[PDB]
Amino acid sequence: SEITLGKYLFERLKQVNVNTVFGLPGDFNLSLLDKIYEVEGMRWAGNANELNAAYAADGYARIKGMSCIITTFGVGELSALNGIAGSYAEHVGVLHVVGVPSISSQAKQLLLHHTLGNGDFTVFHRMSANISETTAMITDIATAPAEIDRCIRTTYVTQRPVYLGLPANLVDLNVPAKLLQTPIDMSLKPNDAESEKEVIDTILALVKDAKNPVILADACCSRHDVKAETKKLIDLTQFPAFVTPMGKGSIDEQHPRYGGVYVGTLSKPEVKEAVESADLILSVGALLSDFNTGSFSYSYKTKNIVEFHSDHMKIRNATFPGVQMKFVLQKLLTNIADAAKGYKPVAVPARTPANAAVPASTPLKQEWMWNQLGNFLQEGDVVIAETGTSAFGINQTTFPNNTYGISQVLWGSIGFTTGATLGAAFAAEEIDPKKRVILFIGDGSLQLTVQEISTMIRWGLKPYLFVLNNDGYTIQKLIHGPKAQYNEIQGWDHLSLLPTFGAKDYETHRVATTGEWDKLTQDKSFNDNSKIRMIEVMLPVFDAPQNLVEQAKLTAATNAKQ
Amino acid sequence: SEITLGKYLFERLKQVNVNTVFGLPGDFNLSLLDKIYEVEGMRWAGNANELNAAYAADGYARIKGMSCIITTFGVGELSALNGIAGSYAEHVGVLHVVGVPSISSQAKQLLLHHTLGNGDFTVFHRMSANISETTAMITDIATAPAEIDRCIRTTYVTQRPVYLGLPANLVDLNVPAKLLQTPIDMSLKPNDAESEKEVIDTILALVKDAKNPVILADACCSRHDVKAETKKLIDLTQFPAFVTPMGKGSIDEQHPRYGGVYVGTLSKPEVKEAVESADLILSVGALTKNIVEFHSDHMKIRNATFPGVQMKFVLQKLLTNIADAAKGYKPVAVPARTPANAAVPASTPLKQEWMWNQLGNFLQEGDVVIAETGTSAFGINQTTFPNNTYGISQVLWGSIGFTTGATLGAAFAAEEIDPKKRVILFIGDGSLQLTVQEISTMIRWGLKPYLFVLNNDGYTIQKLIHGPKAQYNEIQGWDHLSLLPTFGAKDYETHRVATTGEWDKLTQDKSFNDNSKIRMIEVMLPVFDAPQNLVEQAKLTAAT
Ligand SMILES: Cc1ncc(C[n+]2csc(CCOP(=O)(O)OP(=O)(O)O)c2C)c(N)n1
Ligand SMILES: Cc1ncc(C[n+]2csc(CCOP(=O)(O)OP(=O)(O)O)c2C)c(N)n1
Ligand SMILES: [Mg+2]
Ligand SMILES: [Mg+2]
Repeated sequence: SEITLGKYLFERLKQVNVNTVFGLPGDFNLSLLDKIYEVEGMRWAGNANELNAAYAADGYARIKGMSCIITTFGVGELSALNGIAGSYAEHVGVLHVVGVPSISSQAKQLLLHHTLGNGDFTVFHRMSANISETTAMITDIATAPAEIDRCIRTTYVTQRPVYLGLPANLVDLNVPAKLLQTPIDMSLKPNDAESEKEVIDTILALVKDAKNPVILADACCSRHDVKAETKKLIDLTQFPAFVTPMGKGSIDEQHPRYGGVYVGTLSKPEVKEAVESADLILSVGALLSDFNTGSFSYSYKTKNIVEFHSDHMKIRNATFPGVQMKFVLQKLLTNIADAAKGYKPVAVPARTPANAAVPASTPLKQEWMWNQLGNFLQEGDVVIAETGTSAFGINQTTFPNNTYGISQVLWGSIGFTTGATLGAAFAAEEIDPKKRVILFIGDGSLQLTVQEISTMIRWGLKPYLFVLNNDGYTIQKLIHGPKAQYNEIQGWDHLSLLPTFGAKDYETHRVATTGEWDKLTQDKSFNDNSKIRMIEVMLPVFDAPQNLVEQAKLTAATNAKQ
Repeated sequence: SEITLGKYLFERLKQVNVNTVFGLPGDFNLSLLDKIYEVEGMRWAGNANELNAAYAADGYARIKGMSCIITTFGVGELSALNGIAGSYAEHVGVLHVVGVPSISSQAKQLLLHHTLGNGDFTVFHRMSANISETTAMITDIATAPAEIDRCIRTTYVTQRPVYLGLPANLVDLNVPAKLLQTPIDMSLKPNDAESEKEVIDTILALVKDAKNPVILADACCSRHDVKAETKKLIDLTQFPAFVTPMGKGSIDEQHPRYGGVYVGTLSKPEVKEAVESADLILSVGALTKNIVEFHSDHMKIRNATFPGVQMKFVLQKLLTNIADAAKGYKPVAVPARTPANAAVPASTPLKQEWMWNQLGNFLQEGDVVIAETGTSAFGINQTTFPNNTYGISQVLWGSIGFTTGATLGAAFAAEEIDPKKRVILFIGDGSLQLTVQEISTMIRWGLKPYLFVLNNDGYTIQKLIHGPKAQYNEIQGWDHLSLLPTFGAKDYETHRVATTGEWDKLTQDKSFNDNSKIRMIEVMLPVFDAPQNLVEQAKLTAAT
């Protein structure tokens, strides 16, 4: 009938489909961590640092729904903040639990370790409040379970980080276990009825009038999961459907009505024209960041833009604050086919043609590779692309249906992906051990977070780690300073990283030509996720996707502008 | 004549003896970084991540006097914060410059990369203000030079981090070059004369009356440049002189009146007794109730505080007179140095107690000795240093992984000061994992530290306290000696030592003692092995 507060936390996490917990142990969280071992089906990742753990919790949340990272007071929590901030910016539900000193220790304002030496125990909490949806610092066992519940609810429903400070003295206190028999209620507060009705009615009327509507899926389509509603929207309507870089994967790219990746002026010409000639745009989850949009270059010819958002709706210039798109989309699906009844299906832009056959010795180039990559991918894959040439190139790759893309286009923290790949791999394993996790990471980016490969090995996770060796920071060389020393890096022996971190079941490969690329990626053995692999991909220093070359110039200009 | 604001920054850093700049590039700081190459004597480290860069800036400042790290808006600065916080906590003067979006980008609230997507360009600055002595976010070219000068002065004189945000557009605007011909004032303002004189008088009188006085040197002894003064204090008075763990290195341990390391109940029995039995204590730079506290920004004598009265100047003037006041003192015996290790067979497996005692044999004057949080930080308290040894042990903040970066920053600083100075790191296997990539940057710059890695298969210091077999205290086992070539080292040595004979043979070797190349030494130790001082506090945490 009773359970410790620490175990209560993990039982609640299990109820919200969290089975792996990220972070590192320290002075104020050890008794809490003990409780993981008491909950069947819960495991502790054992991360190699707190920043990487936060990146990993983000990757896990994207795939599983939410995540939890646990750190220790001061030294642990502050190391995580860049990971937390990226989860805030990108709308990823990560619960950050911090083990803190006992309530009396704080009251005595002792000169404890891991403090600023001034007796202020609130400072780190105050720092994190800036990048959290909400926070809690537990002080009272009587309200503790409700507060844990509140934090978990908020993390899941808002898909933003939440900070939960747990004093070490409270984790071993028993609370009634019966509390766990009432689930945390994840349902959304229903919309204002009148506002929602007006929104739905006017969208149906615009649909009835439109001769060339299009659907554009963006980040919040995925992050505030309306992927199922959006797929139904595409099917019931037959409208051409496009995706943004940040939303890529949110809609199935083998659907007959999929039209390609829209990136404003940086789109493939046919895609730009197909989208911008629309007489109605159904925009699901827009997040109009510089890199997502070719520096704010959208040029819709219609004023008829319907923006669906998690917390509001916009129709043309009219804003409907608080009207949540989930309920709007669900209700629209009931009548939308009828509204679309006039519609004569418009051709979608054709897929990029396959690469022409070339001699096997042809040196690898980016444009060739991103086009060729679609041959290797399979349904169910998680495909992760690091900020750098990889993030820009992957926009050119055609995904199989049911591909989960991760590209951190807004926050853009290089090194994120090594951690995200660990998190995505734990989550993928839990869902279906057949699902592959495929990473494209730059040589520069890998250096910032390389040690998290260690944690992949420790758990026998089997991602494909494609490392793009172009001898330094190519994306930056295109922005400014093509030969500047700050854009160069120490040259690593990438293929020795796995054995250096103690891998015992692995493969390494190197590819530098089109023949080598095709032979490796077509090999049946290589296509089974039987073990962790690293593939070093040798590419020219200044070679980059064409869209990045232009993006770089636009970005340099924006920064130098007086 | 005119110079860019960016080049102005690096000219000033040069003038205040900051010659290596840490951090990583990003679009918002690239134009700034170009300016490094325009200033002879300035270099860019090219760090492998920002947290490590901040750790390195901390090591550099400890040895050189102050440091500078440059990061990019949002993603870079937030990565650095645990480093910055440790520097705030331990009073290390690190200037954190962040390249931020242009003034026009901020005004128009452009939804740019590295923002939270909400148009708020103030948030990261506000976060850093919590762990900074002062901040500046530059908005006006006209007052930008004065603000840079203010930030640099404050970093050095307060020995705390300072945050300077530089919009990308402003770094390329021109300022009057003549400004550089007037130095930044980097000196402490003189003390209030009457207050300072009261303090000096009172101290002498307490000295005269004390039967069992001691000197105790703590963190701010070395950080605020009073090592020289303290040394003279020991000589003139001949009082027993002790250091704290954070102060270790700030008193030369070969002095006849040096009595050891005061670590409370974890001190050598004689040491604990000798300090705790004092009737007067001359406490230098702290970080019976008859205590004189010397601090960088104030003095305290028993219950009386003297705000603003700075120790640097009190100590100088005291020395002019101090000899007379202590002649009634009859030199009491200081605790004896720990006996050398007895001879044992060369095959004797290594244990920490033996190792920290033996380590003194290897160390030489001028060495920088860095010890990581974990068994290493406890063990080094047991090692006797040669004269002129600089210790780094982050006892207050205690962030594992700190030392890999600190070692990089210390090695750059030590190179600039004297190429013959060696940098010696003792880091645990666990801690190395958090910051391992910074070895890459050591190799890039041909730096030659000695990297001793304590392989005891996991987090021993935690295992001793809680969960001796808990999975969270275990780590993935790395091949440590492969790290150097994995990071592209060409000129290096690797060694493994598991016995006393192997330890002696290596560390006594003439070629090994020459800092001619980067070296890694993997030290094989038992899982539950630790120094006696840590075993003791394990029993204190026990006995419940
Ligand atoms: C944490 C962090 N620090 C710095 C940056 C700035 N930055 C953007 S791209 C980049 C280099 C990426 O290099 P690489 O991974 O080699 O990709 P490439 O373009 O060469 O494929 C850097 C340092 C960043 N985005 N995040
Ligand atoms: C950034 C950070 N995370 C976690 C901790 C908690 N912590 C203190 S000691 C320690 C273990 C250190 O292990 P190791 O470096 O192997 O030293 P050993 O005691 O084994 O010699 C940990 C995880 C910390 N102090 N700082
Ligand atoms: Mg690269
Ligand atoms: Mg260890």
